Amino acid sequence: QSVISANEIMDLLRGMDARLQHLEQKVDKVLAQGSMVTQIKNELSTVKTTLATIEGMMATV
Amino acid sequence: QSVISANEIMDLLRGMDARLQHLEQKVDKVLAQGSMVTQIKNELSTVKTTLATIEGMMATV
Amino acid sequence: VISANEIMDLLRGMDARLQHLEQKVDKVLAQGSMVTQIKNELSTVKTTLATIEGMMATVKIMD
Amino acid sequence: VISANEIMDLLRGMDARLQHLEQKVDKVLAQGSMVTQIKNELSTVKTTLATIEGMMATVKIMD
Repeated sequence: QSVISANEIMDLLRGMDARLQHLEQKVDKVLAQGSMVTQIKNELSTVKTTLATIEGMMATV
Repeated sequence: QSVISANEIMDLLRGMDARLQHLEQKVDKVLAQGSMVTQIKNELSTVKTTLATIEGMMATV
Repeated sequence: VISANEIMDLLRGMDARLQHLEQKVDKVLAQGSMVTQIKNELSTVKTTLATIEGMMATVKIMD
Repeated sequence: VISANEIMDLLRGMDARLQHLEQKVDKVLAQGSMVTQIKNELSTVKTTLATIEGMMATVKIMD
């Protein structure tokens, strides 16, 4: 024992390191997803401005 | 006609304004979702640091 | 020149696309229930690991 | 003092929670297909509306 126990604990820790690295790769992908939600928000602002111009047009024939 | 057509077009435009405002409220909510993905990413960094300390501990008994 | 009827048709098309966009945004939103769970579960892991680190450490303290 | 076995049990618990976290992150990721569609569909609406604005406007130009 003694060294055996520490080796077995170390094996759990390394397996968890690997999980964490996989989680980080996945979460990075979700973050990239978020950056286009940010672009979607921008596009919305632009669409509103365009509608308002068209509305001004329609109001004056 | 003439004024009728412009009124009918204006009705479409206003309906689209309302849709845009609803879309903005929803997209704002997705953006808030994203801000906790950002917190999740942070928590991951911290967990890794904690595992590394525990690993140092286990390496020296 | 463009006709009023053609304008109405194009706007009606746009309005349909916005609605369909809206439906998809709704489905993404419905995932929030999940992102919150992820945050809370990860937070539990974080706190627990840090606690374990502390339990393992030898602390010397006097009265 | 804490025992090696107790440490192994707690770590095994944490490892299970990470896995379950991972499953949930995977489900959120699978939504990307949807966020991209939203971006592309909104972009079409944006471009089309701006185009319509231009079609409606009277433009004077000479050779």
